[PDB]
Amino acid sequence: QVQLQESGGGLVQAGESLRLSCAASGTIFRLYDMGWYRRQRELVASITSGGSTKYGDSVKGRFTISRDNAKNTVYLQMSSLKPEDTAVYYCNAEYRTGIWEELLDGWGQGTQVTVS
Amino acid sequence: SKAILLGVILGGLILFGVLGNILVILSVACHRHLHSVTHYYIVNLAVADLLLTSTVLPFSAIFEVLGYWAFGRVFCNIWAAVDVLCCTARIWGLCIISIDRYIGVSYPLRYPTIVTQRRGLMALLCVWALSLVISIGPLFGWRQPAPEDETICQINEEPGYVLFSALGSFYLPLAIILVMYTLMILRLKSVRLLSGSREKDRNLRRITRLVLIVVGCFVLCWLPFFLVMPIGSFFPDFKPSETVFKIVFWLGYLNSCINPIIYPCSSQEFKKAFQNVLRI
Ligand SMILES: CCOc1ccccc1OCCN[C@H](C)Cc1ccc(OC)c(S(N)(=O)=O)c1
Repeated sequence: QVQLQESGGGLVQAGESLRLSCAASGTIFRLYDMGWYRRQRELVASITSGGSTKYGDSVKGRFTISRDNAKNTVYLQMSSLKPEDTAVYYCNAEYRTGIWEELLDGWGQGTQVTVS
Repeated sequence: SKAILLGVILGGLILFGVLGNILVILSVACHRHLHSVTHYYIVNLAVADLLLTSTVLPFSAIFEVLGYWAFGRVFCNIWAAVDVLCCTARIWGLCIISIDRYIGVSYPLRYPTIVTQRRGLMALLCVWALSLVISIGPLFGWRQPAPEDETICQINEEPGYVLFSALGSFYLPLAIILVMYTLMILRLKSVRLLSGSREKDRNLRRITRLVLIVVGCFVLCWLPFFLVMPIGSFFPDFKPSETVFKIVFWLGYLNSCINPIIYPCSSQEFKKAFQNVLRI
């Protein structure tokens, strides 16, 4: 019964900066993976348990992904926003709830960011 | 009347244990998808407990009810020579299941080439030979002379024999079991996905739990006897009475009668197999 909560939405004009955040809550043994997905599902950012990051093809690495382990939090820093980035962004996570159990993921609600 | 209560209780317990250890063998020997190298070791443990609860325990029951050995002198040696071999074979069988699970967990992709059928059968034969040597080794080495009444059947209390038996039958496999399970628990804690799929991972993570339940029952049942015997044998000040001694070796027989209930409760193929065998 693990639930995720997102924060950091807004609506402004182009040429600005923002920061999104996602955080888990419930009974967890460990968390293994997080990420962010645009719009329709497509990868834009993903981090691991160790720290080896990765990115997507439609963005040329201009965003920044970071993870706080002790509070189970993942962030996203957006800067120099283009007018073609008006969509709905979603969070994700993977977890386990016991040492003798099965790996299973779980999505989140979503957040809206509008840019011109 | 006091013999009727003890007779009814011990007869009911023995008649439960024989049918349990026959049903465990039959449920594996009937079905076809339960044919692997791990389940044959469970069949071996069931064979050892079946021989114990069908040969040894009635004569100790009659000995406890009556109060004197009333069958002769030649049987007093055969009974005390089978009584050690059965328990030693059961403990070394548990140790080899622990070694098999360690090799299965730590190398999950090169398992069906390392643990073949031939090496499993040869390891079974080596375990039975080592048990038969280490059981009746010191029994014919610390041989003491016999009394002249022949209605009594007692056991040895030389400290060399007690030390050798307690060191070679209980405390030697226990260290191997604890080392293997410590390394296996650290690897299961530190890893994400074992065999490259979700289904093989969640199928591999449950047999280890079942064998933990079996080992946890066995240690709890057989520890106080092997902890109260050599202390009273070496230091003769803290020797206990003759009434608290008679429970710490009946717990070890209750273990053999209570073992075959673990498999239907903590599984879902064993329950279906037991119900399908009882259907006929
Ligand atoms: C001395 C160490 O042995 C063992 C060594 C290895 C494995 C098991 C060993 O031991 C098993 C328990 N073997 C009991 C102790 C013998 C026994 C049985 C019935 C009796 O009667 C009801 C009595 S008796 N003469 O005390 O009443 C003794």
